[PDB]
Amino acid sequence: QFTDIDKLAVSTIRILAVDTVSKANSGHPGAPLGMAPAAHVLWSQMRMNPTNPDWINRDRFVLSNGHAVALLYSMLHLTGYDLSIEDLKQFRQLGSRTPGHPEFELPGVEVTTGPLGQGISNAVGMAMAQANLAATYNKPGFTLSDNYTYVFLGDGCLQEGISSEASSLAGHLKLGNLIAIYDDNKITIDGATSISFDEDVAKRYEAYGWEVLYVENGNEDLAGIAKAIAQAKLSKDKPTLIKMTTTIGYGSLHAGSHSVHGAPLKADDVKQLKSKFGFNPDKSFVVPQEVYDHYQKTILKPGVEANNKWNKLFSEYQKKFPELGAELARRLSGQLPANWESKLPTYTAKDSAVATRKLSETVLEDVYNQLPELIGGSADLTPSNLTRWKEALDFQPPSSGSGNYSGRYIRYGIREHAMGAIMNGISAFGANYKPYGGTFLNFVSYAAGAVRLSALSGHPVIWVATHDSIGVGEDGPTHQPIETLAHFRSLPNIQVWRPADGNEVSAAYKNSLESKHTPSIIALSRQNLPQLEGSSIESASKGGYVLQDVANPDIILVATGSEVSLSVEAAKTLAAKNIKARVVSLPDFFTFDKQPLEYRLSVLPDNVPIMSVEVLATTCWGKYAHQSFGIDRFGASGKAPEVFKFFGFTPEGVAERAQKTIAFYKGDKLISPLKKAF
Amino acid sequence: QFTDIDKLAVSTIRILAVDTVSKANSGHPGAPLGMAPAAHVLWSQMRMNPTNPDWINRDRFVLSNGHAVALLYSMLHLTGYDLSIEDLKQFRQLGSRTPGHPEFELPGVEVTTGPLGQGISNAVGMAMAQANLAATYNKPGFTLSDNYTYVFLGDGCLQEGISSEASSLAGHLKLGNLIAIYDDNKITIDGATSISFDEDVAKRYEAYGWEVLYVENGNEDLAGIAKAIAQAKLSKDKPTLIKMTTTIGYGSLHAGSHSVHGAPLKADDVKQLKSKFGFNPDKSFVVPQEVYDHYQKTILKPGVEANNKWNKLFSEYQKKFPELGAELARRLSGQLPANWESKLPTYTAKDSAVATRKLSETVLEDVYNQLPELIGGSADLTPSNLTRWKEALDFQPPSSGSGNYSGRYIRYGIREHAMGAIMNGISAFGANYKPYGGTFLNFVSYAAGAVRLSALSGHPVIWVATHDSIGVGEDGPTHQPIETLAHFRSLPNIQVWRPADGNEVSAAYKNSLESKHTPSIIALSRQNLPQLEGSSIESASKGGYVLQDVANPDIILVATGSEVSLSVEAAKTLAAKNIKARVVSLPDFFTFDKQPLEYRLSVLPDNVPIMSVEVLATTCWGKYAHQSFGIDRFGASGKAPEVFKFFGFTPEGVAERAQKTIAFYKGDKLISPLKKAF
Ligand SMILES: Cc1ccc(C[n+]2csc(CCOP(=O)(O)OP(=O)([O-])O)c2C)c(N)n1
Ligand SMILES: Cc1ccc(C[n+]2csc(CCOP(=O)(O)OP(=O)([O-])O)c2C)c(N)n1
Ligand SMILES: [Ca+2]
Ligand SMILES: [Ca+2]
Repeated sequence: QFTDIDKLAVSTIRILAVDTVSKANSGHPGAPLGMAPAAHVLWSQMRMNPTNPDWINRDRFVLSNGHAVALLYSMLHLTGYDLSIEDLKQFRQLGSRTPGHPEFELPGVEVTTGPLGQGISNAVGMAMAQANLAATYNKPGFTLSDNYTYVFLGDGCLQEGISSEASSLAGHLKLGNLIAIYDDNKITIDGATSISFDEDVAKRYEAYGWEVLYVENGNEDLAGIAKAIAQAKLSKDKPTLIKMTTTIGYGSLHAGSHSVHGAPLKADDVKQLKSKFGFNPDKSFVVPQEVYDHYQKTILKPGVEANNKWNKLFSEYQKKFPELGAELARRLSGQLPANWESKLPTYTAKDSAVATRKLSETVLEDVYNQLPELIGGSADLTPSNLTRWKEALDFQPPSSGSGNYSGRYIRYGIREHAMGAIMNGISAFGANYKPYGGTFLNFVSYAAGAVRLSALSGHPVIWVATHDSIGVGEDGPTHQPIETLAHFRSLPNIQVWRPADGNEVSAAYKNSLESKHTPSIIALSRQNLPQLEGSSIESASKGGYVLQDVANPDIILVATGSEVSLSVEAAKTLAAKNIKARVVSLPDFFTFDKQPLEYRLSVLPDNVPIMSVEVLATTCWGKYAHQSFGIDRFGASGKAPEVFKFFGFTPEGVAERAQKTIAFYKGDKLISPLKKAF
Repeated sequence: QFTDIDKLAVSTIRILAVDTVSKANSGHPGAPLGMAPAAHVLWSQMRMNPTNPDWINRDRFVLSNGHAVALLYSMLHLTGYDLSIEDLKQFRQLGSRTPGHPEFELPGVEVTTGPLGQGISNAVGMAMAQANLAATYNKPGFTLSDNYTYVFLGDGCLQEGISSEASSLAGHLKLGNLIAIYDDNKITIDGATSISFDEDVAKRYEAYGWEVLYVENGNEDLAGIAKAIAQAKLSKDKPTLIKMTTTIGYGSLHAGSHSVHGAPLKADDVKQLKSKFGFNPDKSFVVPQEVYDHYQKTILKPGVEANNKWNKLFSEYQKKFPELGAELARRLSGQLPANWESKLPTYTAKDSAVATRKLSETVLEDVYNQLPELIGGSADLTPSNLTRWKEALDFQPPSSGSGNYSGRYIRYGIREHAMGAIMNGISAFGANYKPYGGTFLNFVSYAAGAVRLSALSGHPVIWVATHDSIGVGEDGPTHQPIETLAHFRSLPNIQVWRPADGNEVSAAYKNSLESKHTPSIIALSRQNLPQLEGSSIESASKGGYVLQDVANPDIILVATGSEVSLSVEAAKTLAAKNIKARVVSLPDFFTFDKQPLEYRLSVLPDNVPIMSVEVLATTCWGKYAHQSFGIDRFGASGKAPEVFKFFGFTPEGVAERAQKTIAFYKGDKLISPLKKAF
């Protein structure tokens, strides 16, 4: 039952955001001015502790339409999160805590958004993650998980394919606790939606299996908005979209125009806004005491009280079910089981050749029993990626009869970009969820919006990217990565492992799974690769190490993945013509660059020509070698030995090229490429 | 009305496509078998000439589920295209005309497909270019343009978000002549569709404004399928989707399973299939002469007659409408207007500072009327990207009141991947279509599935990517490109132009528009750059040039875009304390790499340290530079000059690093990075 204070709360949210943008002299005022009533009605009714933004059973809210940040920054300040008027008075400025689009790093901001389509897709991970937790640990008497995931979205997020991929899957899985509120404002940047987007959203979403409710006066009807949220909460086995119509820039002297989407309202427009809302035209960043006190009784103090009850029931649970309690307690502290690493496989050069892909499968076989928080899947490639262990149970709705929500194998369908973002949402949930998803390395490029954000936020998701080159063969150039790794190695904060054998696969799994702030790509072979004499988890964990040494070498050859063996063989050949060649295995650029310089310079020393061997683009290699043998053109369709042969990657093709490199440089002094001037 | 020969032709396609997979012992047999009837029936009513596969008014066929290619090669053979049983007998083998997934470059293959969701979105572009040709050239009595676009597709294509962006825009544009038949086989790789895809496709499609017809028996109802395509051709204002149900692998002992998705059938199963259809189990690649006779009659001879009447008519047309007939003949021979290049703007250093973004807009305004084949557009950032000339009309249904199909400016919505595949479809249509699309440089990444195929197939599409660096400012890290250029510079066959001033934006445009086979990305500044002294179109068209030279440079500074003015200022600092810098402006890696080595070595010689200056990733720069100053971490939200200073990119901060580069190398002899050893 909304009184005049609820109407005072809504004008302070709108004008605070107006103020924020106008001081910054930059930012988007329009959606904050129209979404403010929905923010007030929703937040007031979400169960959350502002003093503990990390309580696992907190309701989660994602602002998918990240450009509306000043609405999230006002709410965060007013409902009592650590963020202040001074923070806000520095919206969009160098160094401040208030950047131009929300970032995971701030408290009460759940994932970073700004790229459209990302927030709504992350929220689907969050709801899958709650569905899984609740299923795993809730016991009759102890309902430790039952929260909701509220999403805010625009027309933009409904146009991007990722949210149609995500929504299709959310609908399949029956994710009842996911509630999206669509700001139907009939405007985006170029103008009116009818110029390019006139589909029937509601019918589109009901087709997916979502329930759709409507609110027609979202600009003033707090009860309407209120009853929709409440009806949505009864939708136990359908996600809900609430389509709430609003006017962009409500109150503004140019509301409904598209000029109010991303520029500060002008001075005189803001003053009439203050007068009309009963605020003073010449005062800014003003919060009535009545608003703090309101949210203090409405949210902060029940939230703390709710958080506090949770703690006591969790402790009776650790008494009642000591080992499940022990498990959840660990995940919540964010440590992995002690000494889990002992279940990782090791091999010698005595055991068989095996594609790095079937070795990948053996890690998953050996570790899932040890790490309950490891939840995996595939974007329809399960038998190609070898990404599901034998005793698994699929994550499905219980009605399906194929699996249930305790299951740990997500079937993603042909939805890469969606799986990238759903993986980020499962990881941003907490309780130590280790998400992975497989596909073919060539199609991880589809997911690139989502993967740049696993890197910007630091979400340790794992991509199991199999079929990593022309050794795919006959599927041809549409399915053969050329530029893929080079790309992702130019992206700050992401591990790109390309293992050469069994020990190096175990080191890629170990470092990826132990990571707390870097995502990983494990690039894996379709084809059989031999076990190497002298690979080791320990050594490959440094990301780059001398695999085969000689005294006073003529050349250093550096290879990644399937080219390490080819380089060892070319190394025998160079030896018989009396050339000493050192073979270096660089499984991950990132991890090796995290090494201390004096390590790096023992692996890639001065005064020795250094040549790289890798069947993908040579563009990222100048930082480790002097001359590079790689492929800077698309591949080809044929038997895989023949495509390798057709491009030169043969032991005598590498040896020839090492010889031409020794010859080119005899007499010159050579500096290591690692060394920089400044 | 179909007869016995129509059923013999359908068995001949079934078994010929099976013998092609089994021969390769690699491939996908299932969708060939189940889809053979719709192929027979659809192709028999297409108007096409096997003899002339480039006839502008041919009905166009796209197979979007590209893995089903054994079938597209069976029909191209059978209907008289240049492909023999021999070519069929080296399917998937190194260097044959039969790749494991179709490539644009083959006669009768329209676009490269195989990546899911790419076919359908390209077919939307091809229907947009048809509608634009028809409204621009069709006259009373002269219907030079009226073809249909047909697309085969499957479950995989429907789950990729790019076909949902594409279908939405298509429904908005009311593209009546685009007819999609979907293989509703209830199987994908992982198993049944219900394990993760059980949305109501039909209701979803009606939501976009598409008409949906249903063929309950695709397996044998020739009459029904024909009815459906006939009905489909009546609706001029709805694109049509035919949900046709089939059994994957019809006629196989394991028909209806995911086993027959991508494995050659078992020999014993191939034998029974052949007996089952009246063929000899012991013979291969058998084609009844009645089948050959049948298609020569129903498809090739009609086809050749249609092409001949079309020609007669186009000759009358150029008598009746000279200009228009000369223009369409020019566009049809692929030539640009003569001397179009002279309408491009030149500037001197006495001209004013302008962002290269505004300067792009003035090229577009100065050449759109010279080039009627130029069709522009943005993905909802028209006022940011500055992509629209003034007098433009938008490409809309006539029914809209906002344009008609003679419009040349498209409002793509917030659909970037789909803009990508659609500009590839427009280019692939012919008539010298020159599509260009605007977005933010950081979000071209959203469209990587399509940008890769632009380069593999060689469709010379232009992306106008404004807002290239931390000069974007206050929106910060989510919107500032870090790795984007080093990604597309590692892609074979794409210009990535990053012009520093007007004369370089003109050169970028000239080189991109003359291109017949290589796409282009032009990265542009949000912020004001000045007009350099030393640029010119001629120099800038070589891709790397010496902007200012000195006799005997102590250092060469290689820079691109907003950093070339910075480097010319750093060079003024250095001069003052008598270091001689040569400043090299490198606007495109591709075009420069294409120069004669003699030219490149006169730009980047031996025996001088070369330091590169660019505010994005340094990884790619090892090929031209000894030391590189750039950003290998994400950005910051702040006013742009402040963010540049934070990162060190000031005149004196560049000068300073040049000084440490000189001092690091003094007394080493240096070899230009361009010199390769093999
Ligand atoms: C992936 C992507 C592309 C381009 C943009 C730029 N952009 C920001 S909002 C928007 C569309 C505005 O529509 P909206 O969600 O309906 O916003 P509103 O507040 O209603 O005006 C665009 C294109 C981006 N942030 N993310
Ligand atoms: C972007 C993308 C990712 C992954 C694949 C690999 N792939 C090809 S078909 C298929 C999905 C099952 O496809 P379908 O269209 O239902 O075909 P059918 O022949 O009906 O089984 C998979 C995952 C692809 N070609 N492109
Ligand atoms: Ca909007
Ligand atoms: Ca299928």
